[PDB]
Amino acid sequence: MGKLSTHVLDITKGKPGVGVKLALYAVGPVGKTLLKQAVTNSDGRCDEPLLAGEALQVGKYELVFAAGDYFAAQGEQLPEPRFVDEVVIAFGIADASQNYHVPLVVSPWAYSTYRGS
Amino acid sequence: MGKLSTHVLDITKGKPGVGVKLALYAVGPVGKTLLKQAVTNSDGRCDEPLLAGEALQVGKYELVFAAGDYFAAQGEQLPEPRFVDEVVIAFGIADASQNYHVPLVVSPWAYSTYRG
Amino acid sequence: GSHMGKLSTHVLDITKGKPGVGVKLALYAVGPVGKTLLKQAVTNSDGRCDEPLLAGEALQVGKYELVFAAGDYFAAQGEQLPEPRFVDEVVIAFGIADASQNYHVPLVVSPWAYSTYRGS
Amino acid sequence: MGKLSTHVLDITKGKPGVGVKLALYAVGPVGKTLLKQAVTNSDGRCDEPLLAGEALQVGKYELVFAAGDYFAAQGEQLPEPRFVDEVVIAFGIADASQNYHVPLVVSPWAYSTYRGS
Repeated sequence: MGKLSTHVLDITKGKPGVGVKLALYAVGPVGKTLLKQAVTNSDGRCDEPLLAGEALQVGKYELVFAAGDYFAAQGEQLPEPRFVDEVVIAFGIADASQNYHVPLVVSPWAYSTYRGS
Repeated sequence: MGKLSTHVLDITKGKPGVGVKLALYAVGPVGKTLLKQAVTNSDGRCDEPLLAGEALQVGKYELVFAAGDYFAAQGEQLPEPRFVDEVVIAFGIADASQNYHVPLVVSPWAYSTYRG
Repeated sequence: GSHMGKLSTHVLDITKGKPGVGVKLALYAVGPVGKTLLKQAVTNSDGRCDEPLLAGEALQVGKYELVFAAGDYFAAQGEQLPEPRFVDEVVIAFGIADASQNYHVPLVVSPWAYSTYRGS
Repeated sequence: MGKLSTHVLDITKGKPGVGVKLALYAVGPVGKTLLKQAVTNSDGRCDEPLLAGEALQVGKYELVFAAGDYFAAQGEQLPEPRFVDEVVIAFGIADASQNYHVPLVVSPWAYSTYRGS
């Protein structure tokens, strides 16, 4: 069974992003539907897969990371609106049998994502 | 006076992303407002800045890159829905007097962005 | 020396969205007396190494270089690129300051770009 | 005709890396040859191209950046040896007629490069 997972990495300290609030949305033609909310654990991942089994369906999604609140909780005092506040990763799942690992490699001034393994 | 600019780089071929359609949005409490549509030129940039002068205001923004259409137009046939289709780059501008360069370094399976 | 640390890597092919399978690599220690070859490996079907590159008492404080034969990998995948390839052997130099901790240094690579970081 | 250039970006503050010392080497079968030593300017670039005209030839090169020294001068207090100290970017130039722009997007715990434009 394919599963959707994520991983937040803080490249300002080379450490997992701990406590990063995130939300998963299913995206359709008329609107978006919240599927799940989660908080990254001590390894920067989620204790449970964001989607697994029959819940992982072919479609379009959005992973929204509260990266700005995280860096503010780490002591960063940045002028608002921060350049990196809520990071929105829009992506599509075309094959429900394959795993989809969509991490976030983020600083207050940069971020990158990819389809990992 | 500050200006907003972007730049698209295709890392499957090490060339600028040419012909990438763009849509810039201001994001507020009640919703989003379309500010500008544009297309990347032969250098993967815009002939005019996305925002400049008084049009560059303090606030939240969303710069959407029609990257999936670009890679489909380059011959890359990929099953639907594509992992990289419309790339949403949400960011904030805290100082209207500064230049903000928000490029995109993109493949069909990865993208990166940063404040340049 | 500590027994608890381990050096690892992970090759991700972002032209395919798949792990880089069959990529040859070598680990070097780098110091004032030169570079010392420590291990050669080939990435498995998950783009990782079946055995750790360095771990435990063999994992020591100092400078290191991981060398990825990215150019041969992409050539083996059908990419026809004029030589010398822009991305051929990728050299990731990095330092290890605490021998008891784990260091995961992955490679996110295309024939025209790559990135690396200290992961978890 | 072709020109080789670079650009250092500090993604910990969202600013160009200013004062970054660098060195360009040619890489051949019998050893490496220093081509140029330079320092980034206020825009994180070099006032002159690293290689231009007849100096730009087909072959392998290495750009070495003293990134760790730069982060020390910016106040970052990291144990030694730093995870990121001297960043080595090995790359090959196949067509001396084309411009090659090879930037460095770096934090003390991450870096990326690409064939830019």
